[PDB]
Parts: sequence; structure tokens; C-alpha cells
Amino acid sequence: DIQMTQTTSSLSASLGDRVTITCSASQGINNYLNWYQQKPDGTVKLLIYYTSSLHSGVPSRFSGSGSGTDYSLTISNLEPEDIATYYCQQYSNLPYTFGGGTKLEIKRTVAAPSVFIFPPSDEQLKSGTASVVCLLNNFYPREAKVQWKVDNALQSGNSQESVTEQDSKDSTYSLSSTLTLSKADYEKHKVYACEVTHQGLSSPVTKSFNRG
Amino acid sequence: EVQLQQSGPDLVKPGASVKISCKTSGYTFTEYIMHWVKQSHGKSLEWIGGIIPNNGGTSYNQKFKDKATMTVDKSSSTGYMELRSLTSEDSAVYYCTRREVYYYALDYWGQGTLVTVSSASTKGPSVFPLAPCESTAALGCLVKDYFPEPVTVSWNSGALTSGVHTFPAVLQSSGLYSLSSVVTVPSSNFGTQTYTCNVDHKPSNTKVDKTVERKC
Repeated sequence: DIQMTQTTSSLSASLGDRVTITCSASQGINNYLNWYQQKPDGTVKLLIYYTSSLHSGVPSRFSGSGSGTDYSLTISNLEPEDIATYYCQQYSNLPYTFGGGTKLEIKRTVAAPSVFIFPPSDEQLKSGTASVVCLLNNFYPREAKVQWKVDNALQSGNSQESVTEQDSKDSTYSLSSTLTLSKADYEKHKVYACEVTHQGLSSPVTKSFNRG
Repeated sequence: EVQLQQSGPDLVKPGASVKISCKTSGYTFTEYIMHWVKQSHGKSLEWIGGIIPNNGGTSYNQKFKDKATMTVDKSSSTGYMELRSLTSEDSAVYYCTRREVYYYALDYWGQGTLVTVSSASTKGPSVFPLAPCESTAALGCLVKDYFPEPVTVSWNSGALTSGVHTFPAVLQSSGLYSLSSVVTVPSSNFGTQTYTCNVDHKPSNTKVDKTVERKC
């Protein structure tokens, strides 16, 4: 089997930058090399076929190059909608084989999150569990510290975070932090607070509610 | 317009087998080879095999000769792929693709089909409102304690799209999934519309609308 190596699997680039994604085959593949784009939602598109030909409807800032074992996908000037994982595929021999992929991280200017906190509903509480959600909306870069404080006591070990993929329009992230407590623990405390530290914020932002 | 409509997510038992369909349309089904591709979570694409629909002739990646069977039905214009003796290594997204002759490439791809292989039982999500106890207002729904992936979430049956973030699921220490879907609205545009999240968990046949009450 021909192995397709994409050594760089995570690549950052600024909007407007020239971006190069490389692929090497274990042996010569005679230009029988296609490029695919997979968006964060799992949809796949053909970009380039036979090393260099644009697929119908693909913008012209995309080009393909190389021969023998070494191939490149170049994006002449990065657009926000280019956030994706890029894959090579040889069709010189069966079985068809794919590189490991290269994921783009788009670098844009700093944007601080806006922050929201949500108390648990009675509909949830009545079943024995409180989920408290803190939302960080439309920020860059990815790095953010989210600290939960209950009656001003710093919490540890009782929250989980999730982050969206970079937005295809504004290249930002959004993040949820969820604090899980038993109903009985939820009801022993008054003030639920999430404190957010980020490069876009000149000092930490705190959002809170009072139960009862 | 060429379209490849794959069948829905599927939970299936270790040792069981599962059939996936790829309903095609916008092109003569018989005039194009169909290939299948696997993608394990956080991983790259693996070619499984291709089928000539016109005469049913098949080509398999040797790694899948014991796993996969590709067949067609020329009448419904539908390709099928059956995976047998499933283990948790079969847990993946499966794609169907069309081959174009130009110089060969996979020019159209299905949306993919998530197969989970597990002993654990299906479980529908509970859906709870996220409402505040400023320039913009936020609300959402918490989609809690479901198995397996995936859920889909929409707002006002697809009419509300911008400001929407549906977070990826986290595996909880219970082995159940949970996620939140939020929307932000500029304060001024808040009190026009109502806000209802529509949550679909196909593996459990759960469909749940939750109206998130704006406070009075």
C-alpha cells in the first residue's frame, strides 16, 4: 500500500496569508493525487484533482502542485470560510489511501468573549441534579480561563468545558462551562459565579446569580 | 443537482452486522462508480471499496474484505454497505462517494452515517431551558444524558440560525452524552420573537420542542 504522509497535521495562518499544505507518498504516484476539504460539520468537498485541476465551483485562490512523491495544496490568500481539514488521496494504486490531514487554525485580531450565566431549571432540579452553564461567546484566541465560584469559594473538579470549531464567518470560538451539583448541594449555596480571564479583557469579567 | 442521502445514525451490538444506504439523485445512478470511506473519531479517511452499479462488480481494500459488503439496487438508485462482526473499531462515520471520470476523483460525498458499536442501551435526552435568572441577550437548551451520539438541534424549526452555537457533546463520567445549544440576540430584537429549541435523537426516536420563556 502507498502511504500518504501529511507531517504537519495542525497549521495556523492569518487572513490574507499564503497557506501551503504538503503531502508525500512512500513511492511515486505519477500526479494521481486529489485534495479534499472537510469542514467542521463533517461535509467533504473535492478541491483539486490530478495534482493541479480545480473542481467545478472551487475558488481560484486554491492551487495544486508537485510530481513524483511530493505534492502541495496552496491557498493564495486565506479567507475565513477556508477553516477546515485538508486531505490528499492517491489513486495511482489500489487501495486508494489518504494523508492524515492538516487542520487550519485561522489567526485573526483579539476579541474578548461576552459572558452569560444560566441557573438550572426546576424541570431539571426535581430529578436530583443541578447543571449551571456559563457561556463565552465569539472570542479569539482559543485560550481562556473560566473559574467557578460558589459563595466566593473557588470550585475544582466539578465542571466540564466544550468549545465550538472556529466560525466560518468571524473566525471566533464559543465555549460552555457546565458546573454539575446534586440538588442538595445546589440548595446549600446562594451565589453562583463564573469568572472569565482572556487576552481581550483588561481584567477578569464575572457573571453571577443569587439562588433564593 | 447531484445528491447522496445517507441513512441515519445507528447503535448496534458487538458481533452484530449493520446495513447503511446511500440514496442518490440528480444523475444516472448506473453511469458512475460508488466508493465508501471510513473516518474513526479524530482520525483520517480510509478507502473501504467501490461498486460499478451497471453490473454490480466490486473492488475492496484488503483491510475490509472480512468486514464490508457493497451492493446496489438499480431501481431505487440506492447503494448499500453492510458491516459484519462489529467491534468498537467499527465505531466511525461512513461516507458514500461518487467517482467522476475526468483522471478519477470522488466528486460528491454523502453527509456521512455515524455507527456506534456498544453493549450500552439507547437513551433519549432530557431537554432543559437555559434562561437568565446589556447589549445582547442569550438563551438556550441543555440536552442531557443521551446515548449514543448524535443529536441535532435547531431553533424555531430552522427559521433562527444566526447567533446560534450548538456545542459538541462531552462524555460524562456516567458514559452518557450532554451538550448545550445557545442563541444570542441584540436586546432590541429580543422581545419580537419566541424561542423554541427542536432536539432530534434518531437512535432513540426522541423529538422534543422546548420553548424557552423570556422573563416578564
